[PDB]
Amino acid sequence: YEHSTVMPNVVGFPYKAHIERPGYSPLTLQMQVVETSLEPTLNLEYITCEYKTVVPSPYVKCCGASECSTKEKPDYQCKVYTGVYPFMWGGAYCFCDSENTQLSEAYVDRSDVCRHDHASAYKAHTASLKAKVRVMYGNVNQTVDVYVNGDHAVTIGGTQFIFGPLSSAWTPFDNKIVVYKDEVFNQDFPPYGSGQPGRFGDIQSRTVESNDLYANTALKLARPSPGMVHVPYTQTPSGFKYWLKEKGTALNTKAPFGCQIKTNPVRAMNCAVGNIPVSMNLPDSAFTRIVEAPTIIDLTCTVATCTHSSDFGGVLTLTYKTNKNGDCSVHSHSNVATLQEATAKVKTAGKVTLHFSTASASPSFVVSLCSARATCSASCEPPKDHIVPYAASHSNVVFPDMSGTALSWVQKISGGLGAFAIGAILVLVVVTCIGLR
Amino acid sequence: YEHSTVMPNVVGFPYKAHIERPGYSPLTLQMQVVETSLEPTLNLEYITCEYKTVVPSPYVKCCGASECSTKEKPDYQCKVYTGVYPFMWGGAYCFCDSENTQLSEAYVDRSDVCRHDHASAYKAHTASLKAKVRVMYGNVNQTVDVYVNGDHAVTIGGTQFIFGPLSSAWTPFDNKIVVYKDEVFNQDFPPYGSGQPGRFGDIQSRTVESNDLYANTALKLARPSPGMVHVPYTQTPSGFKYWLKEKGTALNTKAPFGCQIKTNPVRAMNCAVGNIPVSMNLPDSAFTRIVEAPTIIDLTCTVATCTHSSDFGGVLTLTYKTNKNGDCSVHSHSNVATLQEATAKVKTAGKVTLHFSTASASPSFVVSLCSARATCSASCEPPKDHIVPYAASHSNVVFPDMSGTALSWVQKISGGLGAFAIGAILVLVVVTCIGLR
Amino acid sequence: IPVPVDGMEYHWGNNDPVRLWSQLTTEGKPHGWPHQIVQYYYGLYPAATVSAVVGMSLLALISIFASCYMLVAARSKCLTPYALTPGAAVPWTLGILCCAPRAHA
Repeated sequence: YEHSTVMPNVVGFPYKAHIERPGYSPLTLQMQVVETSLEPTLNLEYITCEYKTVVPSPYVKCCGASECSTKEKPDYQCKVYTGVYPFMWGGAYCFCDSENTQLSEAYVDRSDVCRHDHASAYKAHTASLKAKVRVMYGNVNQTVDVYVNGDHAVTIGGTQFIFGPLSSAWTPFDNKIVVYKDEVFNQDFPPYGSGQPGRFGDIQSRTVESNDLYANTALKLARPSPGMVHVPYTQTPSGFKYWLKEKGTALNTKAPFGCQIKTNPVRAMNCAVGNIPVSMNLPDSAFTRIVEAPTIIDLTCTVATCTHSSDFGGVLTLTYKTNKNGDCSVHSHSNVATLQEATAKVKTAGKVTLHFSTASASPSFVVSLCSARATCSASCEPPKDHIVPYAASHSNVVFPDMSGTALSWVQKISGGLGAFAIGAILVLVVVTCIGLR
Repeated sequence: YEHSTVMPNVVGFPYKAHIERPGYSPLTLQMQVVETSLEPTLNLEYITCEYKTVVPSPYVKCCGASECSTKEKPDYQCKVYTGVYPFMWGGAYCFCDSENTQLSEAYVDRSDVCRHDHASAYKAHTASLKAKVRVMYGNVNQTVDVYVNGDHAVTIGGTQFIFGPLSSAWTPFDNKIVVYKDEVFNQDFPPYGSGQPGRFGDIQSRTVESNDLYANTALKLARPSPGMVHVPYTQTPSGFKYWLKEKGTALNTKAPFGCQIKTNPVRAMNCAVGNIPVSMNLPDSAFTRIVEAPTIIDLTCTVATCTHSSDFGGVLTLTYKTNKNGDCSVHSHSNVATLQEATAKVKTAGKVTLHFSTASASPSFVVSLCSARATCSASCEPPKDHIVPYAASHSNVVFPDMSGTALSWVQKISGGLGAFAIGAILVLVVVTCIGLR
Repeated sequence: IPVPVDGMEYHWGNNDPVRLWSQLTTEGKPHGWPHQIVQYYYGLYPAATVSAVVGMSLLALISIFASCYMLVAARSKCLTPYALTPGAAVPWTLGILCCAPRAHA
């Protein structure tokens, strides 16, 4: 039996589908989500890690002429000097006073260790949902991992479920993201091969193991001071390190909708956004024959007390009259209130209690006990805490229903004004009639 | 020095960017594509290869009663009969006359060899350009591989090029494709677990090495004919084989825009669609000082002959007056013409010859020798071959320009009628005038 | 096989594919007499050429009709006052400059 319904994509919301197949007792199937991983597809644009400046020992070919021997290493700089007098310990480095050259050379390379300390710069475009869902109908008390796209078809002890595409496609990850260790920053990294010295990605590698190492870092050499053998260079410090200090707020601390962020298989979890359409197929065995399903007559509501708190702050007692005992489904058709129980026991005595949470001062809903109905009402009260450590257990519907105390006053004044207006128009039309004919 | 331009994504089109840096001699930077792989992302929905029907030898527990021992092999079918009389050569098969059973069983399995024959059923969604570009400004004559997505910044001897996102996102691959050996069909394969016998996907392996094998094939046994020990079965022939015979026209022979298709890294190459924006940053060393570049004065066109053929069928000679000898850029600012030479050699004699292709009977394009300008014109003729073996070397601009013979005649006719209309207007105005005052 | 300006690619047998291209080679005459220049363009986008030529011809005819319609209206306004009571036209001394001399006179 095909049934299509939509659940709010909110973790820990005890949703209760109420299927009513003709010829069988109404069946309530309670189910809720427990975690919704949202993995976005990734492409590794490039990997950045702190550079390491290699400076081979200067080659001083004194009273000769060393020439600038160019290379192709990352940001390789080769500078040849003249008229230098190295002063190695213990006296002059060689006989000749002048006409001596130092072949200074330096170049950049990936840090000796950044297989452990790199910062990926993925580029994520497409999302892909994945949710763990708990379903309890009859007695299965089962949980299953599913892909919310409308294709994966899970089966839970008979009944087969297919969760449709998410109502929305909002994704917290921007087009470009950066993943360092445990955070996913919404940076806008420079295009590969165009990093600037000092900012992010001054040193860019195509992949952690590959060796291209575009290393624009403004490495500039300088003339060694007289009487020494240094190889001075004025390089702009690590661009990656300055990124660490100026990283800014990560996405883990500003993801909308309380989207918890995990890193290794980069994903956003528990994103309370949109609704999940679900299609279910049920074998007849899951249902109950009407004849053996206890019937109910003289159904009524009696709300002992209702406090529209975040939790189940409302208790209502249903007075009924049945033919036998047993158990069967109970549901509230309207969403202004949500019931804690899903199936209630029916005894000979016509008294069944239920707990309902609500968010309206004067709620009303059609309670469906087993098979009958009862238009329900309540004069709910507000709680006084201002703060609670548990999520909301009631759809945030506040617009009261007709016949409530607030609107009953509105209707009273509206009716009085309407009667006054109706009186005025009746006299006016009467005067018009007698004035015409 | 930033400079942003757009090139046509046509293989072998000698595009010629012309950068005018004030305070420097203008530099013509010619560049052309040589191959544009268009690789989309894939998701291996499943694998289909010709099935094989395993039929274990019947277990005739005659002189007794065998029971149907059910299994769970792909499309497993076990059948048990009664009152059968095998005749295994040399006489009856057991001392009974009747009361014998044959336990026929048969099931489907992937072919012995389909690691070499499987036909993938990928599901490609997103594209990813990748192009090889050859650029020769001044003297570099270099070729580079680049990702055309606006994020790859290739450096070519100084200058930095970034090939922005492709103007058009058109992709020859539909949402669902099929790759057999060397062709990529745009089939619409059934989703996993829903194939039908005879057609594509009768036997669907989730992966070449994985073992699930949903092989719905309507395997059906039949009662063995008396007096023999065969195991009859009626199975719909290989659904994969039927697809091979009736595959139809592959995408390799109907891809739009002449897109050649390669399979292994499934991709469409040489797709001549859209425009590739190019942003280039250059070092001032590449440019040339004005004080050093030769100066040009009194520039004027003269087209010896223009035949708007596919190749460079138009020759124009520029007469000028310089102060020294050297080389510098030439470029046609308008698009109705495309020069073959990029940098022309300027000599003391005021005569330099150039070749240009076009597609307009009366093109008008202001060439730019070195640093000066000269409006240009020609009375082009059409060629007579009807067929050529090389691609067009001119942007397909056919609309003529005013002052052309075709436009001059309509200008002549339009002006005469306008003067006639104006004269009538003046005559009427005077007539109404003298009537009023 | 058709070979439009974009080009075509045939793959006879196992031989490697070959690509051709068709040039703009219409019949008729290039720059020259209009009755020969529309022919040169007729062949390049025949539908566009015929659509343009009729559009030009119709607009030209409308302009000519408007001018003639304007001229006759001027004659009507100019000749009505002179010929209401009297027969007089200043016999072509002032019958020309102002309006149509075509009065019988």
